[PDB]
Order: sequence, then C-alpha cells, then structure tokens
Amino acid sequence: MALSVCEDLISSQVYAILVSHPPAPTDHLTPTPISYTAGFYRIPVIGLTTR
Amino acid sequence: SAHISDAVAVVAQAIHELFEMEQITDPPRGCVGNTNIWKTGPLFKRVLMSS
Amino acid sequence: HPNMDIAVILVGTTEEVAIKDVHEKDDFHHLPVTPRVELVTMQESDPKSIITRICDLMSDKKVQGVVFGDDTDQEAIAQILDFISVQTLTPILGIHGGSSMIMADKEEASMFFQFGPSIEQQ
Amino acid sequence: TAASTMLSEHNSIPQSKSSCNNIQESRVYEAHMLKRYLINVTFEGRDLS
Ligand SMILES: *[C@@H]1O[C@H](CO)[C@@H](O[C@@H]2O[C@H](CO)[C@@H](O)[C@H](O)[C@H]2NC(C)=O)[C@H](O)[C@H]1NC(C)=O
Ligand SMILES: *[C@@H]1O[C@H](CO)[C@@H](O[C@@H]2O[C@H](CO)[C@@H](O)[C@H](O)[C@H]2NC(C)=O)[C@H](O)[C@H]1NC(C)=O
Repeated sequence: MALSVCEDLISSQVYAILVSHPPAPTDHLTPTPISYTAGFYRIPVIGLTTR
Repeated sequence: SAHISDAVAVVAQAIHELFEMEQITDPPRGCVGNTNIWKTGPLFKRVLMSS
Repeated sequence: HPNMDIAVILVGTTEEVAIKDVHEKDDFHHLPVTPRVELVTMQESDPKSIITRICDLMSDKKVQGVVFGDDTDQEAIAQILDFISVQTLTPILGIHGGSSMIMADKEEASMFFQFGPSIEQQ
Repeated sequence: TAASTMLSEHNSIPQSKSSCNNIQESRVYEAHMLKRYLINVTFEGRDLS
C-alpha cells in the first residue's frame, strides 16, 4: 500500500488520491498509511469508506 | 459505487475550480532525489474543501 | 555469543565519522549484554528510500533496535517512521532533526521514541 | 538499560527477526511488555525517561 505509493502512486504524479475499505477487512483503519504517505507531499487524500 | 460517482464528481468540480487559480508547480517526480515539499497542494485542499 | 543486535543511521549533510566510533569505544562501557552495531548513512533520505534501507538492513543485521538521525528540517519523516513502527514492531528512536520534531500522540500499539518536547511541557 | 532489564525481568533475549516481508514473529508480541523497560531507561544518572 505505501510502496504502491512512492513508485506506483507518485511516479505518475497524481493530484489526489482516493481510498476505500478492502473487500476483506483486517482489524481497523486500513487506510492509515496513505494519509501519511500522500501527506508528506501534501497530496490531498479522499476516503470513501473510512468513517 | 454511489459514493464513487459522487466523490469523483466533487473532485472534478474541485479541480476545475482549482485551476481557476494560478502559478502552480507540478508535484515532485518520483520519490527519489526530492527532500523538499511541494508548494502546490495545500491550495488544492482549500478549494476542494470549499467545493 | 550473548549480544543484542542494533542499528543506527545518519542522514543529510552532517557527518558522524569518528564521533560514532568514539561512542562505540565509549559504548562498550560496563554491561553483560554487548551491543552489536551496524552503521549505514544515506546522503539522501526519502519515504521510499528510508523505508527501503532499514528493512534491507533488517535482512543482514536482523537488529532488535534502530536509531535514526538526520540533518533535515522536515517534520513528515518522523510520521513515516511511526508507520514503520506500526509495520515491524521494532523499537526506533531519534536524536536529532525531523525524528526529534513534535508529533501526533503515538498510537498505543506503535512503539517509538523521539527527542521532541511535549506541547504541554512547553 | 532496556537490555539490562531484559537481563533482570525475564532472563530472556530481546533479539527478534527483523523482516517486514516475512510474517511478524509471534514472540514479537512479548516485546510489548518489554516497552515498559524501554520506557524506563536511564544512564549516566540521567533520565531518558
Ligand atoms: C448502488 O449504487 C449504484 C450506482 O449509483 C446504483 O445503481 C443505480 O441505480 C439507479 C436507481 O435510480 C439507476 O438510475 C442507475 O442507472 C444505476 N446505476 C448508476 C446510477 O449508474 C444502485 O441502485 C445502488 N444500490 C442500491 C441498492 O440502491
Ligand atoms: C525504573 O527502574 C528503577 C530500577 O529498577 C526503579 O527504581 C526502583 O523502584 C522500586 C520500586 O518497586 C524500588 O523498590 C527500588 O529500590 C528502586 N531501585 C532499585 C531497584 O534499587 C524505578 O521505580 C523505575 N521507575 C518507574 C517504574 O517509574
């Protein structure tokens, strides 16, 4: 998920990222890393399913 | 799916409202070699929150 | 025989050099368990680079603790490291720079030490 | 000093497999109790607490 961000989600220069809960869920707050990862570059993140 | 369509709609409105703004630097190309933040981006958040 | 495995890293323009060696000389001190140290430095620190290097170092060092240090003025690096603590459950702390800066109250599960004064304390 | 308390509290080696890619060691769990010793760290008559 985060490594998918530095090369996968940042090599391409996204202006923003969307994030949603996975089909199979483990524990809670799965979309913690992205908010941090995009956050370093201040890339806006929008969650769909994270209440 | 219901949120996806809407979230992306909002993102689109936010961006189109955003580019009305000016003098924006592209985000850093790739993680490698950049220790510096991106001046552009906080602003994207500001317009996007006020969509 | 009976020594703990440890790693420390320095980043940015500043160079530790001989001082680190002196600390090791200073470090033997008095103790029953001895520290085993592997040192690596990186001219450049990145979320992908930093994330990559410490785990890569995990492969050979298999260290039970890490200290991070930087020449940098960037706040975000410490947060990434908090994520890493969450990811690997290995203690990490930092003595300078970004790792030192004040950060969000540590998630209880995460393990982490930074040399940053608390807002309340200030 | 954390290691000093590894000697005192449980006589147990703190050493653990470091790889993120590999499944986290079950005995990594124990480190949680280890954190208190970690929290209570002092040297040179000076508190790192
Ligand atoms: C889940 O969301 C999808 C997509 O919004 C819904 O599918 C739409 O249903 C409306 C009903 O008015 C149709 O007009 C659309 O043609 C459908 N697809 C779209 C909007 O592209 C679906 O109904 C939703 N699920 C439930 C149970 O309501
Ligand atoms: C940090 O550790 C030190 C040493 O283990 C603790 O100091 C001891 O506290 C106990 C209280 O049960 C006393 O009985 C000992 O006399 C103290 N020193 C010794 C063992 O000689 C100290 O309390 C710890 N700090 C904490 C837990 O806040």
